Amino acid sequence: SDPSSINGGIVVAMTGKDCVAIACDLRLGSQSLGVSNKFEKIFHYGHVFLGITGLATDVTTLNEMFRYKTNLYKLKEERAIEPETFTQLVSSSLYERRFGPYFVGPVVAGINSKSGKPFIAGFDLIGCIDEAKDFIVSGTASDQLFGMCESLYEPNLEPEDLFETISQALLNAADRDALSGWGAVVYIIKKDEVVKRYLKMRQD
Amino acid sequence: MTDRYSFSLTTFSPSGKLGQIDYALTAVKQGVTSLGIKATNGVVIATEKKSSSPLAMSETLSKVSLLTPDIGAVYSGMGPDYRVLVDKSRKVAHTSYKRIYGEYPPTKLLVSEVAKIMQEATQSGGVRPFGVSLLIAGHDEFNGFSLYQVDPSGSYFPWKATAIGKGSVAAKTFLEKRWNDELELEDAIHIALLTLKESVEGEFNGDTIELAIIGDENPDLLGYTGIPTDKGPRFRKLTSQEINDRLEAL
Amino acid sequence: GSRRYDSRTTIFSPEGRLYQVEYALESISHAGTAIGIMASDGIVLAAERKVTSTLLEQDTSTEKLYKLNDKIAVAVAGLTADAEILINTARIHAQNYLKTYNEDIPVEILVRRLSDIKQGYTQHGGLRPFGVSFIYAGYDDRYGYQLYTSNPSGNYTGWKAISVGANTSAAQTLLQMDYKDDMKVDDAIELALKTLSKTTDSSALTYDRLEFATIRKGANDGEVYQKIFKPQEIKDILVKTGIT
Amino acid sequence: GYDRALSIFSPDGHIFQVEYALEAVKRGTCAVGVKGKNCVVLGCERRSTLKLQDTRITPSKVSKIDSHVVLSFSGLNADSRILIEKARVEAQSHRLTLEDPVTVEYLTRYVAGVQQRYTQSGGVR
Amino acid sequence: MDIILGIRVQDSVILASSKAVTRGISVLKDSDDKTRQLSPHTLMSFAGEAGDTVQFAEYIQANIQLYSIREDYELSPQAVSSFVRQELAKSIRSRRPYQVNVLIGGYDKKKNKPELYQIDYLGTKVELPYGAHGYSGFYTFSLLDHHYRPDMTTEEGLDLLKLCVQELEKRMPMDFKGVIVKIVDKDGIRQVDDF
Amino acid sequence: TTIVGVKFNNGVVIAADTRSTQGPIVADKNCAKLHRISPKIWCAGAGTAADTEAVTQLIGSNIELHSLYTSREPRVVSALQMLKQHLFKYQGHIGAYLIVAGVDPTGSHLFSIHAHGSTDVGYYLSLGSGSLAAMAVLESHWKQDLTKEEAIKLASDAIQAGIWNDLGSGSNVDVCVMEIGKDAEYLRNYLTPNVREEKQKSYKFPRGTTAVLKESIVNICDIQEE
Amino acid sequence: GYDRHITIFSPEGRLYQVEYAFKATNQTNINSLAVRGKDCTVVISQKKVPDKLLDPTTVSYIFCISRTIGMVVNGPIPDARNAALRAKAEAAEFRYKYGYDMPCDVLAKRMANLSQIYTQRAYMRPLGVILTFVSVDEELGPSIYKTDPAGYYVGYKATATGPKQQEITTNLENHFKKSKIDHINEESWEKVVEFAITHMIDALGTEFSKNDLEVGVATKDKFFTLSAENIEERLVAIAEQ
Amino acid sequence: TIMAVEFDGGVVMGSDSRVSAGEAVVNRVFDKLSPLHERIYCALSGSAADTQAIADIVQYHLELYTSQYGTPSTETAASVFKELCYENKDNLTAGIIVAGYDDKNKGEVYTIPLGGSVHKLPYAIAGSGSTFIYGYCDKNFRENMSKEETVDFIKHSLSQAIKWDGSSGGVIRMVVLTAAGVERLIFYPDEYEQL
Amino acid sequence: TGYDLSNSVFSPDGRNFQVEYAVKAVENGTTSIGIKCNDGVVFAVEKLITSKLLVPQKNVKIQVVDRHIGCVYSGLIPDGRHLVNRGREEAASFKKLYKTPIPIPAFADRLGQYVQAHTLYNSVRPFGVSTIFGGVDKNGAHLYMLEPSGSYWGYKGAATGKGRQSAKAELEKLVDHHPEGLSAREAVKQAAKIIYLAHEDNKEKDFELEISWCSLSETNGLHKFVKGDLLQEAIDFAQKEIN
Ligand SMILES: *C(=O)[C@H]1NC[C@@](C)(O)[C@](O)([C@H](CC2CCCCC2)NC(=O)[C@H](CCCC)NC(=O)[C@@H]2CC(F)(F)CN2C(=O)[C@H](C)NC(=O)CN=[N+]=N)O[C@@H]1C
Ligand SMILES: [Cl-]
Ligand SMILES: [Cl-]
Ligand SMILES: [Mg+2]
Ligand SMILES: [Mg+2]
Ligand SMILES: [Mg+2]
Repeated sequence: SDPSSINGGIVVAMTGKDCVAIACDLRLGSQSLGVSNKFEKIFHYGHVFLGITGLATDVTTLNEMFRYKTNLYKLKEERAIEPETFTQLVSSSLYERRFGPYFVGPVVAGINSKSGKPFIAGFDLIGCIDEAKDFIVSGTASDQLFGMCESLYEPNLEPEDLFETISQALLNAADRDALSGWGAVVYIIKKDEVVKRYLKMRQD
Repeated sequence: MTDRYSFSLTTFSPSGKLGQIDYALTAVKQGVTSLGIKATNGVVIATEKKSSSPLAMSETLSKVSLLTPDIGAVYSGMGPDYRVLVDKSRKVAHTSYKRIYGEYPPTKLLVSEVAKIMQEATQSGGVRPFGVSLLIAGHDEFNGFSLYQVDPSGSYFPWKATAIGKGSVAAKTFLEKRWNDELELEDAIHIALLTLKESVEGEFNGDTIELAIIGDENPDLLGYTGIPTDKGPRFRKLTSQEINDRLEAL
Repeated sequence: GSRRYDSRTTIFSPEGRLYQVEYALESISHAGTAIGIMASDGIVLAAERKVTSTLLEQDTSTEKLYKLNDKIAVAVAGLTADAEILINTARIHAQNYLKTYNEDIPVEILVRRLSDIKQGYTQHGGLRPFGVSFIYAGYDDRYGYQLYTSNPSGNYTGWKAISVGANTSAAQTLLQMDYKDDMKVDDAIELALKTLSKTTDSSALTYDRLEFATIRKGANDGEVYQKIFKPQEIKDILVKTGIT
Repeated sequence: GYDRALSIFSPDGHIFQVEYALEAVKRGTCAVGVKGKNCVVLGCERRSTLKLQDTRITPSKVSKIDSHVVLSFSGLNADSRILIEKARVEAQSHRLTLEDPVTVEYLTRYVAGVQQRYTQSGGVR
Repeated sequence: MDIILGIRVQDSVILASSKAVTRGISVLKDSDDKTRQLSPHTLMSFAGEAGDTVQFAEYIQANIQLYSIREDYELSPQAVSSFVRQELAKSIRSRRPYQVNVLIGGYDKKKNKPELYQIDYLGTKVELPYGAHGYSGFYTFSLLDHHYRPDMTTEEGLDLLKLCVQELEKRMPMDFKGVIVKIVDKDGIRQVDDF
Repeated sequence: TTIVGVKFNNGVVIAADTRSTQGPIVADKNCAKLHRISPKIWCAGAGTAADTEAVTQLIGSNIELHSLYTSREPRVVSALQMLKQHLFKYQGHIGAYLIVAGVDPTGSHLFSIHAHGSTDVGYYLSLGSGSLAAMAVLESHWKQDLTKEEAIKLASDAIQAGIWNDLGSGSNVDVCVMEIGKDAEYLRNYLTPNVREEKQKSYKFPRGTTAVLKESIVNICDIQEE
Repeated sequence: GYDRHITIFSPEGRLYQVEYAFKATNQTNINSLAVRGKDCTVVISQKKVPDKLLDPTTVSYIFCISRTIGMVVNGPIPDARNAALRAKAEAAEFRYKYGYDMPCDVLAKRMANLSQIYTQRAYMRPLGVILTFVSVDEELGPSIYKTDPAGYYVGYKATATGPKQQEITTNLENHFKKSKIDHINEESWEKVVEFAITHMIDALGTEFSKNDLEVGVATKDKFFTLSAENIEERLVAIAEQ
Repeated sequence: TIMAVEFDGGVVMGSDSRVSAGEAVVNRVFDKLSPLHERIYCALSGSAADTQAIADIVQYHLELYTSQYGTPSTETAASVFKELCYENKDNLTAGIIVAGYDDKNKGEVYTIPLGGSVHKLPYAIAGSGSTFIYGYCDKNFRENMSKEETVDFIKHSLSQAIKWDGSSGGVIRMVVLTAAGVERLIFYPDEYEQL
Repeated sequence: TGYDLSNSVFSPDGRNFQVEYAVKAVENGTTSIGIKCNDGVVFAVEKLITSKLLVPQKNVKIQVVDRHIGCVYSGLIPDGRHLVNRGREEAASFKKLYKTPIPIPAFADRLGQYVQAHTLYNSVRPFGVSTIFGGVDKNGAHLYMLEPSGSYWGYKGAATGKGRQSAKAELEKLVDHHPEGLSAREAVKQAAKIIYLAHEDNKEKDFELEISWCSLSETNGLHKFVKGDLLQEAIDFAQKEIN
């Protein structure tokens, strides 16, 4: 009944020293029933990464919508949208449906191509922006993700340390939610190279 | 009643001309001279404040207008047409850009939107084209300093320097001699004032000349302090006094 | 009432021609020449900017060659501002088809749509047609490389090599003479510039008067690249071919 | 909306816009249809004033409306697409509501209806 | 309603769909085909509210058949599924949403690969080696998790489905009056007339 | 949320706590509630965070355009009027509660606005979960003829009351001082009285600690030439 | 030659309908004049009652738009009244929407843009009127803003409109070329009206009785017109020096 | 707590100063008397939003009327309120008293309760506080009282209503509408509580 | 030329010839008048008897607006009825919102702006009537005359249609010979005289006099038709002055 917890799943993002990480579980359920082990929740438009939790139809629709919007942005601006600007585009786009919202918990992560500054941001379903320095969490195991992150996280982590921290924050958060897990992906993002890792986690 | 003019008032003549756009360009030719010079570190746009009466306070007529904090426009031709275009231009920078992306549009895209409004007036039912040519100077973080010209047709082009209206043909030839790619802003102001002297008949002082620059950020013109990344507008209208100081080194 | 001032932009001549279409075509014949040449390993677009200045900023200037998506570009002949209205509409069909089917639009579908819009302005509405002709250079996985043209009438046709704008008669005759089916993109580039070089109303063809773009599978492996050539690159390709 | 009566009568009972439309069809490339005992053959001229064309991707003169009905034409090609699209849609609409493909007479009668409507609607030629 | 299964094997996709149509305390029909050919290499099975099921099935069919005539070309299963999903995702925020769940089984003639898509009435799409809508999944998913292999032949695929129907005839409360089984391969769509 | 506004001899000051919350959880420990409608007109918001942020930006935009069309510094009464007619039209469904404060040609102003479209004038105001805590301090310590220094103290003390005694409020004190004939000065993290102490332990792990199934490289770049 | 009937460009780049609207302006054969004092803005107009059957009290071309803004119209009354009713609506709407009194210059701009539309839109004719707006604005002080059928507007130290404007304009220029200030250096409005009427007398070479004039005065909050008796007091003063 | 009383020299309007949200006092010094014209006031009771939105509109309607037809009659101001309050009765919680001084009819008081009916009365009381003073007002009102008498009658009345009503308090503001113009009176706790 | 073929087109003179042609339709009509008296207004019109088949006193031309306003016109009768129908809507909408019956100056500008609106577009024809109307409001008696252009003014006396010059002379005399003012009962007689005198320019067909009046004393500030004895007494006084 509560649309934000029919399909289940989680996204987390973190800033480090001249890098960011964004990670998500792979589950898609219909409540108790697991349906898919391959439902990725992290998409990318140029160098800007978007994670989306909540009702899966809306996850898909918003990804299709932001691909559309960033494609036209690039044809008219003759450059790739930057994380700060995309964040405003997500917030605008969600607030347009104020009285019929997309049941989603979006998370933006990426490095500014001109300032080299690592950037993350989260949103409620009507586009209120949360621009924490440290970390952003979203999904059915948000409570848990807040607990893991707030204890595990320290600033200015190197990409290979940050990978460990965000992986351990997601894994241990997911093992304590019935509607998350079933696999996980972590993106380590530097100014001009992006490593994608699939995690070994329990399949229950 | 009802606007029963649902058909184009601009149509192709057998010669393949669009009469109403050509005639619009004629009205722009009659208009007072305005020019734009692009430096390495700024852009200058200038025009003559042709005062209709001496009783008239020419200060209360803005021929040079701020569109965004980093973009200004000047014109030649029909002042009323220009005024309502500045209104629509300022509002479209908000509705079709700033309210979506949370930043002011880059010069080429705001120009693009002004261009679109002018095109629609050559094809929409029951209207004539706009009788103006705009010079739009601007700065954005990814394109640097730019200068564009916009014609009644909707066509727009980027210039290093140019002039429109009355004494354009002569003024363009004068800029071609003086313009190099190393010019500092002050050098481009000094040339803008020379170029404008040729087309003016009567007085030539800070009360008959309107001149704005797109240069460095003006924190003193922001209105508030406490956000480092907000450094103030790049657009600045020069004062009567500021123009007159530069006319003594002329 | 109003009727007194209505041109009637969508009527037939006694001969069965559409006035406004024929006159818009006349308009396009005075616009800078645009050439499309299709090779086995890509498509060349080449177009001449109309009597420019020395003070026109050429490196931030686009009057002739527009990107529709990552696979398709157009060359414009006619009213730039009219062309920008259609390009923005075509750009949105391309992004609607990609949202609906999760596949990049086949070139001939986009071209049919822009041609159908144009056709509309010639049968209803009472408005003037768009004074614009397009060369569509595109790649999709059904027909490979495709060159199209559309004109105010909203009619479209496919081509191995084609010209629009000024002196097409003169340009068509030179292309008809030196085109061959087994031609390659480098050979096509050279053909494109030699054509403009002779059909130009200017004294000499120089970089500052040209816009140039190649759609190549000259992209690393089974994918397609669009190259909108920079001023300096046009200047290099003018020396290579030996026209300056 | 543009309401103007473009197809009107003339003092000698002629609708000139309809007659000038027939003149556009006279100008069109030739089209022929010959029905045999157990077949119909559509034949279409291709003016050879256009060479360096691409015959793979150029719109072919014969259009499939459904799997059993085709439409060839003379006149403005740009006009013919609108009629073909309207016929192809009605063809699927008929299958969906009658659980049967259109008859050739039904499809013809539909397209002819569409052509008639554009002779006494304001704003349209 | 209630029983639509799909299994993608090596070189085909197999859709199995219940023959029962039950209104109230009567089984009105025991031979119902809960499927529509969208194109020669794409089959769609459907289950959900009375009326909505067929109105949605036939509507999608008519659109795909229109696309096929207009382009004289057959859309990929991926393209058809994306079209279908977006229709549902649009419906879910309508005055009266289409209450219909579909499996889309297609052979992609370009990639020479069978594909199964599972989409729910919200417009929730996933590509699966095997899928089911409603209660069936509660039995058949864990069953297939054990017995499935990617490189199974169509004959093995059919034996694996027989296992699924038997398990459902044992442990489901309602009598779904057997399944109609259809194979989507490189040669198109054919019905298995003995199951 | 705890927001206050306090008028003084030559202007108006506005203050807010820096905590944003999803239910009982803290999302943003150093959030900024102090928003700018025009250069010299600031407001602060409680209720639906999105709703207050949308409504500030929409009225900020329309005020910027009005200021350009009229060639005048914008007035607070204008921001006030626009806000109240928008919120009233939407019948409370736009959950925006704002203290609006500015300096303009007419002088210094202080207004509140509630989601239904009611407005309020005064020399001191409070809003949010923390409003009763703030108003206790304001009612105890407010006098006529406050100086700039006294009004900032009184504003921050009123936010502090909220930080300590209200669970809905916490972290830092943000201030903005709008004085007549002067630029607005926005003192982001004015007071910083809730810094987390050093943790007993680093939880930096040893590399290799996580089990990986598959690595790969992702192309963020556009398709390359040649 | 239908580019003379509607508001489309002639080959010379001209709108003939705007030009013929300007001519409509002088049809009433009245001259108006506006000057600024220290605290006040004074507008005087010729009042001509040809018919004895008319009730003279109703014959006016001066309108009270809001409490602070007065408007005098040079043109035919039906168009003048159309402009008056629109300016009243707009100065009322502005106050409701933005919580302060519409400034003189802003309403000038707003009436100007409306006029600009009749010049670009074909189904709408230009209004055959020149609108002179006067106030004591709370930001700008004594203010004069004038709109015409072209959609032009500008601010004025002083201004004159009507058949003999060139003579009133020049008479006024001469006086400011002497004083070397942008206004009538006078503490009371009664003496700014006396200056207004005196300088219209010297410029039209005509004397006036109380029923030959119309006078509006705009002070810091209130714009009022004078009675015949109020003007007679002002005429007597003039004569006595 | 709000009332208007028509006396010899003109009319007097009086109110408390309390805005409450539940049992919390949001503002203890609000001004509930709002000018519609120069010598036409309203006293507002009900929703803070609903009364303000209405009063703003009536201001605008009379400003427009003044521009066109000069000074409107107190009756005309009452009619504008009635028209709004009657046509929007399903979404308004607003009880209004309208008091005015012209030179022809002199002091007039109109009351507009929830329905949007209009009642011309020698005096009107309204708001939550009024219930407690129907007895006191009825036994103490006379026609043709002086300014000093009418201000006193209203001071005492609202004094009682504040004492007994939790939804009323603060200062008692009044507005005196005579030929001479508008006079603003304030009375503080210390002055009225000891009555 | 061609400037007179389309309404709302300025000639090079700065004139709107379609409006000036409407005035001709007006000048072609029967004579109607207005006389402002001490506490009220009196309307009167010439009704040409085309045939003995016209039922006397039946084809009434003077129309009431609300209960206090008289309207009479000359020109195209249907155009006038269309203008009164609008007037009734304006007077109904003003009473609805403001409670008070519409003041006469306010009513006049409601007609003014409406007629004026019919000179703004080529899609409408101007009105083919000059209209004479007025009554008693809170500020006393007002008489107005309104022209196809939208032009209107206050009048001591008004006249339009074929006999207007004649009537205007007879009115001009009364204004000069009654500075202290006329009484409503006096104005009813004079009205009859000025219609009989203005009938000289229509002297072909014999006519049927029609008077109406609003007077604070004589009708309580309500519009009433003059009927029976008071009409006969006026027709008598009128017949005596021409002989
Ligand atoms: C005398 O009889 C007075 N008694 C009090 C009264 C309530 O009857 C009232 O009408 C006052 C005075 C208003 C003040 C504004 C100008 C018009 C007169 N009415 C209120 O104070 C009003 C009462 C609501 C129920 C009658 N209060 C509010 O509207 C307050 C204002 C607000 F902002 F805070 C919001 N609010 C609410 O009531 C809303 C609905 N909030 C809540 O219910 C919960 N809290 N929140 N947010 O004066 C009489 C004349
Ligand atoms: Cl509220
Ligand atoms: Cl405007
Ligand atoms: Mg789990
Ligand atoms: Mg499990
Ligand atoms: Mg599903």
